[PDB]
Amino acid sequence: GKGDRRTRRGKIWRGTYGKYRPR
Amino acid sequence: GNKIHPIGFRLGITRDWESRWYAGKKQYRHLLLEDQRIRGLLEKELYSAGLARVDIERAADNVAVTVHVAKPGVVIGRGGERIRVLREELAKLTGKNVALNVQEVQNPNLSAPLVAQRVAEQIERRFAVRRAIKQAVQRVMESGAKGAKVIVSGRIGGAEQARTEWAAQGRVPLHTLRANIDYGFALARTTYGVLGVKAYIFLGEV
Amino acid sequence: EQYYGTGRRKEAVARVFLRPGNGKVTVNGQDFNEYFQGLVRAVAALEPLRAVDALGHFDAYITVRGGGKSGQIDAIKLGIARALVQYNPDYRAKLKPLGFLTRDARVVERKKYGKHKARRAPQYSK
Amino acid sequence: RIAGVEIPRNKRVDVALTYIYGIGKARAKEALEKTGINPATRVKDLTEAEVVRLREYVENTWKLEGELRAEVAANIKRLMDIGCYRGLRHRRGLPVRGQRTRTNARTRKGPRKT
Amino acid sequence: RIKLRGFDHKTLDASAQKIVEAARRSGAQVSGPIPLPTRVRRFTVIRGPFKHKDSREHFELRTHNRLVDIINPNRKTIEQLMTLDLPTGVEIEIKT
Amino acid sequence: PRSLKKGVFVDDHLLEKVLELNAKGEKRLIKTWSRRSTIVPEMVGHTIAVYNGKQHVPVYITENMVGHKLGEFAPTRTYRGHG
Amino acid sequence: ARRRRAEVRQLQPDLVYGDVLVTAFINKIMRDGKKNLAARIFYDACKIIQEKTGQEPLKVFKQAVENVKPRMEVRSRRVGGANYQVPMEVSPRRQQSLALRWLVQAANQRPERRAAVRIAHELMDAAEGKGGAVKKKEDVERMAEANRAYAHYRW
Amino acid sequence: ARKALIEKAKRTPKFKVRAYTRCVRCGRARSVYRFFGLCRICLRELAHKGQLPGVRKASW
RNA sequence: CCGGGCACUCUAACGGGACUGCCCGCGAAAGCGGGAGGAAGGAGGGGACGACGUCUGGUCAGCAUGGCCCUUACGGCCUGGGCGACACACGUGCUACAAUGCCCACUACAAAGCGAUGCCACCCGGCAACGGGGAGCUAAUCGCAAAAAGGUGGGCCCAGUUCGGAUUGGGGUCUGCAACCCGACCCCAUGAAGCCGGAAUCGCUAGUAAUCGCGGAUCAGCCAUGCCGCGGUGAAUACG
Ligand SMILES: [Zn+2]
Repeated sequence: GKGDRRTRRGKIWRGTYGKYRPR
Repeated sequence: GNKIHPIGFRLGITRDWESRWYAGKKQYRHLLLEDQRIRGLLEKELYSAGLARVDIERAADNVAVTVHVAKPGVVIGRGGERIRVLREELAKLTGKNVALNVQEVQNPNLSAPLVAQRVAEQIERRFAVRRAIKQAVQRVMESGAKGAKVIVSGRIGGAEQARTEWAAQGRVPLHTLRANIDYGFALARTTYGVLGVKAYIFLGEV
Repeated sequence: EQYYGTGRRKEAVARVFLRPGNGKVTVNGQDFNEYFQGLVRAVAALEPLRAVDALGHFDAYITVRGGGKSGQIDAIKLGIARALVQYNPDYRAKLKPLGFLTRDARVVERKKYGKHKARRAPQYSK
Repeated sequence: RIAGVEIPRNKRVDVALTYIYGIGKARAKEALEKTGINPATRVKDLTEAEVVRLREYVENTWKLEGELRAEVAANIKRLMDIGCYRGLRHRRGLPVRGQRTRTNARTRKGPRKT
Repeated sequence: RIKLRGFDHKTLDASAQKIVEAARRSGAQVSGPIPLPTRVRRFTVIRGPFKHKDSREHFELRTHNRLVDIINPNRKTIEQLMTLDLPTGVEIEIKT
Repeated sequence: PRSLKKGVFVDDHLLEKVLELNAKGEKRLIKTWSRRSTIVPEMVGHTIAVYNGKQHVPVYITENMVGHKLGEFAPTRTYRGHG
Repeated sequence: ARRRRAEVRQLQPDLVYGDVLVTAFINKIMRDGKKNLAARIFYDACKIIQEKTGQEPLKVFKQAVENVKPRMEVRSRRVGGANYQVPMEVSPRRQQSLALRWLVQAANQRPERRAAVRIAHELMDAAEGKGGAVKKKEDVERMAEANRAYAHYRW
Repeated sequence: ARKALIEKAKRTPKFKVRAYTRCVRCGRARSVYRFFGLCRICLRELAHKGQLPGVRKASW
């Protein structure tokens, strides 16, 4: 869900960047 | 405990700011600071003279100051002595060019602060509060104001039960934006605490 | 020859141009269904060309900015209505009857403090 | 089958690896790369040599089922021994990572007890 | 190139318009006053000093921006440039 | 955790007092306030009463507790249950 | 709702079938204003009904609705110490709403994994006057008919 | 403990992170706007007073 | 992209525009219903605006202030701990319990704001957080910054799951003097409850609800799912 960091969904909701959501 | 402040309600509609000076974020905070000290310093120094308004504009590295007062000589002193004494001490805190100026209060019965200050001094002299109000509102309306109201809150006449007394006269349309309405607050403290004095002077719905 | 209309529908600007021809449609340099691909609603934008039937008559050069595609649609809708009456004032007849030539006043209502949304008051208890 | 457990034949290999304790989505997409195996293949569609290759690779690249759990308990048990606050938290069955014990500690505390 | 920054639009429009007249009197080119978008800066705040978080009040600092530039330098106007009447609610930018 | 690129943080007065006993032989239980400090391998075999906010909790520093902060072992709170 | 009557909104007719009712039935499927998704799911069931029982999807649609449009419904009313259920007629507005609501919800309970099939099966049963949405219309007007003695409690 | 604190905030700390901002007017710690250095209360007060140049009740 | 133009959009100031203005019928009028025009029609939408007073409402901890009260302390400095506990209980929210869905790769489409010791482009390294380079940006021009949902293609096939991310172990980055208590974030693994929720109860009449994302304040960093705003898409229903 939104609260899952490992999903790109999460890093969207969490507003972060990482292995699963680059820039 | 529910109404809005009238002046801020009307800034840039009928009433204008009392400190007009554009500044950047890098300096707006700083110049704002000493602007208060000028309001603070000149307050005590001029209350004896009957201060009304402290307009402060900041030109290039220098603040053109305009005080509105009822006793213009009492501000300047002996032929502008105190004023010359002030801008000395004034710039001592501002550090910039203290352009110190005085402007008479045309019909001082229309200066809600002066109206408030006088009514404060009266009640601070133990005079009849309820009488000072009606008398104060009286000459103001008698001074040509198309409407005026005065309210006082706190321990009235030393009574322990706090109370709010007030007299009104003539139209006082606080809701109407275009009503040129003078507001005046007066901190009036007694031995038995503090009394508040708000002065509403309706002038014109231009 | 060239005929122009504007589109405004909930933050969507739509500059439309009516150059006669076979009815080509361009949205910021793209085909209509091109830029609007996958949009079920994106057929009603060209609807005013069915009130007056110049569908294959006027080639549309259209740009749009701001807001989602949906708002961009109606802006073009109102946009195309503009240049049409620009082309033919008689087109106003049979368009104003369809209200195609009146702007959608509906806009995102301002969000109010004390409210999560424009009117979403937080659930309280007693 | 694999190191300690089996992956369902009807599922793709990617989800297949994940059922191993100590294998999540990350390494699951990795062993396919290091073993060059199609992710889309079902476990029912996996060849022996590919599996044994898979089996040989992954089961030594990491410890997964029992060998992995022991380190956890080893880490956890030693914390109880050292009396660390972390270990202090574990011995109370309380949220060890500074969570708020006053409310919403159910996942660490389970059923509510008036 | 000349920008202007102030809190009032009337003062700016007053002050800026006279500036465009200066080169309009002895210079060129008098690039008209181009009103840039005004950077607004809100301030939500609670009315009361204590609680009642709900009842708020907003504020703003509309720093209106107006820009007039002279195309040709016109150094005769250059002194005319510095010879400007800038009221206290307006600030000036100078470049080209 | 602390950026290992950055140095591994330990208070100066703490470490020096550690090495002093390392110099002058193991002895002299050391009061301390540096809960934020990290145990260092040299600290092993030392005994230190770390301050909890109210008291100095004497904690014997073994090898088993080297890679940690000192505050971990002086619990700054007292809970015994309910009822 | 005291002063005016709060007149209904004029739904924009759908592009495909040029219908407001169709556009109406869309919105009951629409979630979160995700009309594009809901638009397809309808249009997908359009193809399905166009395929399974290949006819006019629109004609099947309206036939489905008319088979499920209720006309008599109970209404709770705490007359005396008894919470009655007065049977009542229905204006075509609420007739359509109840119909549209049921066919969706009945379609929201079939077993098939996707929605447009569920809609397709639903419209198939509905156009056939069968299925839960029909039963609901059957049950309501029956239940509405069960309490016909309470008719005078109407208001 | 206020006056020392509202003076302690003025001096420089042993660590830059200890430098917290109080209202220059009321010395409040919370809701201190960097753009002013004032509390949200003193902001509102001076705002209605019209002393803040440019500031005004925003109503959009 | 450049010359070129200011058309267009926009920007931002000044204006006009909607006033029952006008036609019909109803009424004594007030007005009411309909119509035309009109972008807007009858309070056009939203906002600021909160009367006399009530609540001995709240606040002496924003501030001010009568009085009472401490003066080697109830004052001031420092170090730490506490405010973060935890059997429980309530409120307010967030995330879900999935297929109108989840995940992945590509393509869109905003608004409103912020930024000189800050935005930081772009490069490199690094799974990544991030680090090293490093332009521009003093602001419509530089950047933050990707909007997201959406569309496209693929997988998943109903599964406590490719749902769910809670907890926990480990390995790291960053700020900070210092992230144990007591930060955030990145990576692996762990993968909890949860299959739409009793009694009961809440918000909402339109660009509303719902859902999607964006910005800002405080702030070194952030415990922000909060708050204040911004825009995307976008409902049903009002008989009474
Ligand atoms: Zn303050």
